[PDB]
Amino acid sequence: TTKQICFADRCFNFAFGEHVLESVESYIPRDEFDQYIMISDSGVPDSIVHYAAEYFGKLAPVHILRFQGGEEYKTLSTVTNLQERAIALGANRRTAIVAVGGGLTGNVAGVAAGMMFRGIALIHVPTTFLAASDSVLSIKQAVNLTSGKNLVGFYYPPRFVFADTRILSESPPRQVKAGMCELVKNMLILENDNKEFTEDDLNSANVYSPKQLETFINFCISAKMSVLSEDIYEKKKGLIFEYGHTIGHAIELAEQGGITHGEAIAVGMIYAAKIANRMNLMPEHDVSAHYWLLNKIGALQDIPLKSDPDSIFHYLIHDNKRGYIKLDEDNLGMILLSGVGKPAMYNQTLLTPVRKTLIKEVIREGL
Amino acid sequence: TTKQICFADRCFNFAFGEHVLESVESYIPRDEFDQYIMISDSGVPDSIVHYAAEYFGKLAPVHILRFQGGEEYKTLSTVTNLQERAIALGANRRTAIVAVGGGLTGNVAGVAAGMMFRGIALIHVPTTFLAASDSVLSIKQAVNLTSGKNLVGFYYPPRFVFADTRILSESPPRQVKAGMCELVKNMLILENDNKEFTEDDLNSANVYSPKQLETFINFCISAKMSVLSEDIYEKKKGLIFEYGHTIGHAIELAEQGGITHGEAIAVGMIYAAKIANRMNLMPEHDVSAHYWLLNKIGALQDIPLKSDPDSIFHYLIHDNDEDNLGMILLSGVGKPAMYNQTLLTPVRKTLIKEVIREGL
Ligand SMILES: NC(=O)c1ccc[n+]([C@@H]2O[C@H](COP(=O)([O-])OP(=O)(O)OC[C@H]3O[C@@H](n4cnc5c(N)ncnc54)[C@@H](O)[C@@H]3O)[C@@H](O)[C@H]2O)c1
Ligand SMILES: NC(=O)c1ccc[n+]([C@@H]2O[C@H](COP(=O)([O-])OP(=O)(O)OC[C@H]3O[C@@H](n4cnc5c(N)ncnc54)[C@H](O)[C@@H]3O)[C@@H](O)[C@H]2O)c1
Ligand SMILES: O=P(O)(O)OC[C@H]1C[C@@H](O)[C@H](O)[C@@H](O)[C@@H]1O
Ligand SMILES: C=C1C[C@@H](O)[C@H](O)[C@@H](O)[C@@H]1O
Ligand SMILES: O=S([O-])[O-]
Ligand SMILES: O=S([O-])[O-]
Ligand SMILES: [Co+2]
Ligand SMILES: [Co+2]
Repeated sequence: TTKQICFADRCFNFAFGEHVLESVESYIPRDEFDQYIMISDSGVPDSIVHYAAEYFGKLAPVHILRFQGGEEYKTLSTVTNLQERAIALGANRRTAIVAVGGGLTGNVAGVAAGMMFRGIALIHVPTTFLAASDSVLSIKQAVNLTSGKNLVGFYYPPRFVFADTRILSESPPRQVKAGMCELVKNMLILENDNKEFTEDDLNSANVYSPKQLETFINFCISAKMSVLSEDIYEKKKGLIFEYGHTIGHAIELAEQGGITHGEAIAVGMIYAAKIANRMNLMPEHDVSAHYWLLNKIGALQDIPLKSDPDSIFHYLIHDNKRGYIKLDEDNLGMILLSGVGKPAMYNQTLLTPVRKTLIKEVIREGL
Repeated sequence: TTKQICFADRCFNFAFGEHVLESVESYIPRDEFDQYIMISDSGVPDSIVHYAAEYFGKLAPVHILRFQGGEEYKTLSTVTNLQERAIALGANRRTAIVAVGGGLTGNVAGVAAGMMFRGIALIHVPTTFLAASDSVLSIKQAVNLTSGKNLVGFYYPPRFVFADTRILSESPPRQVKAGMCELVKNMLILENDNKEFTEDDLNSANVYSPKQLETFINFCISAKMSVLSEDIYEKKKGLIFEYGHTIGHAIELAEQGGITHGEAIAVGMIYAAKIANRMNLMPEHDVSAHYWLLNKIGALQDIPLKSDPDSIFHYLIHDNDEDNLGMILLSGVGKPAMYNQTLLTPVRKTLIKEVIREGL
């Protein structure tokens, strides 16, 4: 399957299916690019990297560039070293950067590619379900400073995306689960019949076929791009993709790598639902709909939540990776819903002011 | 004097005149920014930096960040250090970065600003005539890699530009000359029968009044923006502003700091003219016209072609088919030579080499 993705007038083909890469030659013009610089963080399996390199190798010479994985090395310094090594390989304006990995590699490679010669071709090969169904459906690129996550970056589209659903289907279930959390976020925030699966197709093991993941990817493409095609910077209606993220991101920091992003977000959406209900915005049945879908993917079942309430609050009021978290002394802005499919508006924005009372309460009581 | 500059849909006011910073409260609202991080490389006279801090302070807290100047330190690593320090000072989405310096400070602060929170306000206070009349009239931002110049960057527009013509009138004459070379380049590449100055107004000592510099800046705004307003990435008709730069960049490298960028460009334009002549595009008179105008500004005076042709040609072939290199050429003054729907004309490497050998 091939979908045409467009962020305003910046379009790319997102091909996804089994052995898409062995069909790369059908998607990229024979002499589009004179060289492939393949970029992959050190945690990506070598078998995926070497496999991708052999197929890109049918079009033009490929070089493989690894770098040290982990959020500690997701920095402009890692980017510079990759750009230097690329130039030392003879990279030029006709080179494409092929990012082979999850979202960490996507971001690092996207910052590299968006700056080299003021911007060269970026091709995504997402190897995690979260990268394939969420993070490559965003043109934000960012890396970390010592004082914060994703503090430096910009907006930069790819030229191509290839998601191999056989690779995704063999990925770790805890990682599939993480991207399934964001998929269930998409189900709760936006009205849909434009999905070719039901809640019956969700399972709590997070083990899916290549074809089921293909169908999930298609739904995420439709869902996200229905909003981001027009809101490319994710500053308006695109705030909706931050449902569950306000508290979720703080919990994610507090747990210091103990929980996945998707798990933190799943918990963050449960909190948002309870808050919207405690504010009279959302009926109880809609809150129960959050628990019902999240349990279907086994989201809340695991979840080694080890941090204290005060540490979660600390991370929340000291956070800068989104603008306008703390409105005034008493209130944080949150993306809340009046119901499944129904974002709550406040003053022509998706940020509803929420009293710190309710936030501390839901955090302390947990699940 | 204020001109609205528009890169497509991204506009800013460019204010320029004497003691222009004294009137800052007339351009930027009070509410607008919570804070000003004023960045300047170590080579910028401290008096200018403190002077600018003083007037921005009338609006909001200003913190000054200095960084080691020079092309060797114009890197992403300097940018990161500047960003981290700005974060340590409480920089946020409502902070403006104020770049006080020449094109080097502009580019370093430009990249810094373009990346923080994925883009905060950039404010230029250009203190060299080159920056005021050329580099601030481009949304190109870039820094260096080990392997070469300006290899990493992006396009990012500023929110305001303030050029104090008094400061510029007192900058070193060799620095003024460098920006006058790009002005001459504008004269040579665009047709304009309605300039507010003539060739008689150009001098070789490169000493001008504040008002004369304001007139040159205005000329440069009209000239570049007549093309760049539409061609924002400088990839189409905006390639014209690279006239003299193909051999220029390489001369500038070969000389190792010994000549300015305008001087290198000046020489690169003469070689481009000779080239277009040997290729039957340019009459001999237009070639002399290049020499004539550049000698008006003393462009060829402090020039040491301390270099052999071979050093120049090597940097040229290492600069990012096999017998040709593309050049912007002209058929005559004000007359860009088109080739196959583009401003890039293939030129034989062996021809380039022989013109360089022959010299001025
Ligand atoms: N990347 C681009 O598209 C682009 C375009 C134009 C310029 N630039 C960069 O700018 C540099 C050249 O620009 P420039 O001529 O403005 O010089 P510059 O910024 O390199 O300045 C040269 C020297 O002037 C000092 N200086 C600044 N203001 C002064 C003043 N008022 N009086 C005395 N000294 C002063 C220093 O900062 C410095 O030691 C190059 O590195 C060039 O790449 C880049
Ligand atoms: N661009 C955006 O809008 C955007 C969106 C969401 C997330 N992100 C970024 O993505 C990162 C998280 O992304 P992620 O969840 O994809 O994980 P990740 O990139 O952090 O990868 C997680 C781990 O899985 C490895 N890995 C990758 N593919 C694998 C596979 N098939 N099998 C086994 N291991 C594999 C990695 O090397 C790694 O150690 C963060 O840096 C985040 O901010 C960016
Ligand atoms: O950083 P680059 O791509 O080398 O571009 C710089 C040029 C950009 C252009 O707008 C200006 O007219 C030129 O003098 C200037 O040298
Ligand atoms: C920050 C983002 C960008 C947005 O596009 C995604 O849905 C989110 O899940 C992701 O965390
Ligand atoms: O976490 S959210 O729903 O603002
Ligand atoms: O130097 S230019 O004329 O390509
Ligand atoms: Co998320
Ligand atoms: Co120039």
